[PDB]
Amino acid sequence: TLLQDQLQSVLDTLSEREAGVVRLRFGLTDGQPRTLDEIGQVYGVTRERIRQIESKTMSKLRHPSRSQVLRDYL
Amino acid sequence: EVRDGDILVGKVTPKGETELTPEERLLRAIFGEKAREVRDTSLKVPHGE
Repeated sequence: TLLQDQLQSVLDTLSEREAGVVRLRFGLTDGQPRTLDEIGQVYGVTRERIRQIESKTMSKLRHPSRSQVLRDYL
Repeated sequence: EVRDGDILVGKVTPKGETELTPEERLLRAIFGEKAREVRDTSLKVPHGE
């Protein structure tokens, strides 16, 4: 539960878009993994727009200041 | 020379095929490492020994 709390505290500090992309993507606010076009369908954007913002988000997540509090949480 | 909690014999068994929480599966993508489909159940020393 406190792990999920650290997911909230760390994940709410990033941008407005990437929160919805990761949450609606990975099945976090709902619980179901979705396809590429499903979360781009609500945004009216392309699959590549989702993949570059999400992949660049994956570059943002390997910034180690966030990763320091999360490494032991493995 | 061991202390308590040290690992004696490296023992490992398969898990099967289960599902994960999406949040931990996210973190495994963040740390870029799927582990395996096995179980980490090894022989360790009892305590005060």
